[PDB]
Amino acid sequence: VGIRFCQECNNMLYPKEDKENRILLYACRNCDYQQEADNSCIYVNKITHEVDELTQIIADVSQDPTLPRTEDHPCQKCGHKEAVFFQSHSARAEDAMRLYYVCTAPHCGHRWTE
Amino acid sequence: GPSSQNVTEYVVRVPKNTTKKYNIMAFNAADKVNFATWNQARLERDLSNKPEDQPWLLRVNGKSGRKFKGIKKGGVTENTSYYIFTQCPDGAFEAFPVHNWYNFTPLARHRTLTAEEAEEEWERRNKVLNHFSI
Amino acid sequence: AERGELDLTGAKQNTGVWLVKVPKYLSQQWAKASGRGEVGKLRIAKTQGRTEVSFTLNEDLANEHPFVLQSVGGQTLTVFTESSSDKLSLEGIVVQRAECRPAASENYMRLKRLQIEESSKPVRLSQQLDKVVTTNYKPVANHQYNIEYERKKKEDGKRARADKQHVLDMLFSAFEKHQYYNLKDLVDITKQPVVYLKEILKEIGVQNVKGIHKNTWELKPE
Amino acid sequence: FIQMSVQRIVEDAPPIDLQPPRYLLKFEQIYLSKPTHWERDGAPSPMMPNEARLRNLTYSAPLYVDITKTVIKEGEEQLQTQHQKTFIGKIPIMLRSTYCLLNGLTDRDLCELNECPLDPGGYFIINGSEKVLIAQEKMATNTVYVFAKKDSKYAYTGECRSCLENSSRPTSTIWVSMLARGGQGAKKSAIGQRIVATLPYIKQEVPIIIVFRALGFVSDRDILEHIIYDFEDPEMMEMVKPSLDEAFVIQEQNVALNFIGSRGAKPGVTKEKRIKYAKEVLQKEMLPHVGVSDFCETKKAYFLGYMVHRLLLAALGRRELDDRDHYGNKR
Amino acid sequence: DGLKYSLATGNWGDQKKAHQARAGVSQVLNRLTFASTLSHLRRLNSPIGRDGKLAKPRQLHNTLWGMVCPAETPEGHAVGLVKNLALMAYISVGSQPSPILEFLEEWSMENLEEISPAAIADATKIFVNGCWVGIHKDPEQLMNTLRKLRRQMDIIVSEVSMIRDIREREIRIYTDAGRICRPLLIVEKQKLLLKKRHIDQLKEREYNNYSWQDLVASGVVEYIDTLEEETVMLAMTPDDLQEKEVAYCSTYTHCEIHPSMILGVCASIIPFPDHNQSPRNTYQSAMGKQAMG
Ligand SMILES: [Zn+2]
Ligand SMILES: [Zn+2]
Repeated sequence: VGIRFCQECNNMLYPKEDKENRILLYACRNCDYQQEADNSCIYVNKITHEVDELTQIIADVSQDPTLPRTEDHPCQKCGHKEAVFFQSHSARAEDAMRLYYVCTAPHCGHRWTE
Repeated sequence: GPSSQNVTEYVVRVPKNTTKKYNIMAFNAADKVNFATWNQARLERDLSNKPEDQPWLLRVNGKSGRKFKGIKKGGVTENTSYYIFTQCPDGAFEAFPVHNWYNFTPLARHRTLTAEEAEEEWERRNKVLNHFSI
Repeated sequence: AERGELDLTGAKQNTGVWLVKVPKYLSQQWAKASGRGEVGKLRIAKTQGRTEVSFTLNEDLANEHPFVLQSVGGQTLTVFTESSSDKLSLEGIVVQRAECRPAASENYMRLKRLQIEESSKPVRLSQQLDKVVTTNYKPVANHQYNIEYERKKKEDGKRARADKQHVLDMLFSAFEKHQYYNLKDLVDITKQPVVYLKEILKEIGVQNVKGIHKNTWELKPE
Repeated sequence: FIQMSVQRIVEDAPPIDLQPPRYLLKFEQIYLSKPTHWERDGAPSPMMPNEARLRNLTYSAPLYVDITKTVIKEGEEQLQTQHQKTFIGKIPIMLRSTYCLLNGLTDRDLCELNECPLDPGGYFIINGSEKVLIAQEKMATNTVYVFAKKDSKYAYTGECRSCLENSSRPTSTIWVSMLARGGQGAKKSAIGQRIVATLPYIKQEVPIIIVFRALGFVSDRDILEHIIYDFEDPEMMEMVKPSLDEAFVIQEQNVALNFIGSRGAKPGVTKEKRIKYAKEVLQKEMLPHVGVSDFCETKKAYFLGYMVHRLLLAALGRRELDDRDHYGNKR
Repeated sequence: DGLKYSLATGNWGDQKKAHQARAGVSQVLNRLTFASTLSHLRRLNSPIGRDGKLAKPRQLHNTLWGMVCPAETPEGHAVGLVKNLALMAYISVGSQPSPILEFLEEWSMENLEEISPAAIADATKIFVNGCWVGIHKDPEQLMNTLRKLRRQMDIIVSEVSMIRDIREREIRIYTDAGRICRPLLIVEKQKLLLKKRHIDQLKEREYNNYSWQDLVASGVVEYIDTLEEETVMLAMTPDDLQEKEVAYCSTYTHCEIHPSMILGVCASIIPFPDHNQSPRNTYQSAMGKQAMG
């Protein structure tokens, strides 16, 4: 899944297979350096698009004045009543209109979806 | 500790003129090159450019063994003057203005020659992908 | 002992040296150092909580700046010296980088004023003038025309058509020097009029295109 | 414009040298005068706007400049001349402007000149007629806007008009375009879409990796850091993966410069001429606003990386497309 | 010859080549009536041709609010292509970015070359006139200092805009000419920056010599660009919102000086325009120009 970078020349490594070893080895055209592939995964594709919007949003977003704030919904981690509510506004967010809440307390870094 | 307890005050002297120009040599942290390991270092103006405008070229253990090319800075004192402070036997600090800044970068390990032929070969590989319908 | 070779004694020593950023106004004051060259004294104070480095200006130089330390991590800094003779030596390796920034010693009016003082003169701008400066002048003759007229009287380009044999000898000398001589070059050589010179050239030579047109006179093979 | 821009345009002029004795001319201080009309006798009379309409006079102010002439005869002797207030031409003056006589005059003075205090002014007088310049809406220069068009073959196009203080007579536009995700060839689809970037004076679109190599940062990691600030997201790496595939071992900066030079609107038969043309086009025609000078090519690479980064965010859908209708975008 | 020729021709190009000459630049002033003369002097021309029927340029837009009068548009084959700027809205002359840049470098600005690529993600980018001069670790600290300096007017003119896109992680400051900025009253936690004491001083200009620039120097009113307006919260009525109620926001950054101010001179002459149909107001804007006076 992650890119592999050549230690010797800092260039991308392309996996190659040798029958005797039976282990995937990353190969560099520029240099002879080779290393085993623990992942052994050549390619990965996800059509799920299930990435959480909470990871995409950040704690600093709550500080914005324009965003509306609800005292009714408290922050679970620090028990702070004030919290900010906004739509996801992200790719593939048409299916879900779920509200996203970020704690307005500074440095709390707590984000939850309601 | 003892260093914190000790307080040292040293006079600073700036020479109006310096006989030898002071320049900065920079080595990449990732390269981790060691001055002690090098058998010798030779510094000359870059052959490809062939004065001060030409970048310094550093060869370590011969040009083939290692190549470093200095990167000239268009303005070194233009944003602010830079002064080199040197420890002295009296201990009074001496400040020297930096005439030029050079950053030395290691040459790519693979090296070799590309030229027009390499560009054509890469185009041919792209054409081979284009030729196949699938 | 070679100009091409770089001395590595400083690199082996790994002597500690400091790279310090100094403001241009402070640098100008430092450049005009008192006497032979003294700018003041530097006081170093170290405490468990923090380390403070400060420099005090000389009273004569004036007639305390805190230093902001900059991390050297992620870079390696060394000092190399180029002599007037081009001899190369290494002073040492920089251990710390610092910036001289005044704290609470400059007013907002100052520093902003200091930039104006550095500029010295405001940028030039269009200036409106009452009335109009005279645009009409009355010279008897143009200066360039008179300079040419004096030159024409002083020097006459060519002379008369005389001593054709002497001119022929000069043409032979040019032909000996080079197989083909440009007609304009020959006109500079001989004072014979271009038309008379062409007739003498025709007798001893034939103009040749050389495949580039622009026929150039050359001596006849016959 | 009259007080400062006219002076700046003459001040920002290269000296003209003709040679072999060389004569050098420099345009320095600009001098301006209150508008005057020349009679048949040749005696000047101050222009009056009401009178100008009656006689069909054009309201204009004389322009003067200081020219310094230095000539070298190749004998190591220089002759210096100081021409001052040399006539350049006449510039029409907008009514009620500080230069215009009507401004700075009391209402009683205006009544004597038969000029209404109520009249707004702000109109140039040409041939005794009233002409007022009309403001024109224009897209902002030195700004990056991303638009996705179905008609365009490229799925996403980003436009960055570039100029420094309108010094260039024609603004230069550089566009970074992401190819459509769908591929006619399955092999092309398997590698992925290629982000070819349009540049000024290029015969065909140049891939981002090739232009990045020409700027510098030959190492693949260096190109990647400008294109993506954070490598945490796999999908952005997958988008740039075909760009990495097209150029790998060919990291030579001069060869990349030759490749753009050969695929260019202007062709140089000698290899050095192609390199010179490619270097100059990258230095000035491409991203002039970031740096007029050759130095700061690394800053130009950072700005080019930002344009690619915005395109990657637009492909993700994380960043919404810019709107032409937005008034702030318009100038 | 060139300057005179271009103004008379109405085409903005050199005499030798008419290919690059612009269309509709410089038009004869209308002297039919005093109101028509003012309307002609303040005019905006769309880059798109009148023949083009594309809906998006012709259609009125949300960002146009406070910068143009919707009622004052000429009817014809092209609709909304010609617009008149709002009376409050002022086109910015523009200022050099070099003095602001000196403040920015002093105020914790880090150059791109020294900064690592990872650091660029960590610290919000700063663009001045669309140029990536530097990045700042804290967006709010730089923004607060810039805005307070703008009220003083010592370093930055009120016309200059300071957009703060925290979500985009970019800070944009524009001193370029051609921006349109409208003065807006600044609102604090529950009160207008403007006070009754300022109004009484303004009423007597005989000795006080109070001026609009004096209010700008006070910082009670600040010019806001359309891009800044996107990041600026606005209050439709100051007294009602300031009084405790279920307001949309209690921290509006700015307040409109007046709703009627957005309307153009042709729109203002019509009585009770809101009661009248919106197309009828547009028709009267054309009638006012051709009215005989
Ligand atoms: Zn490798
Ligand atoms: Zn919390």
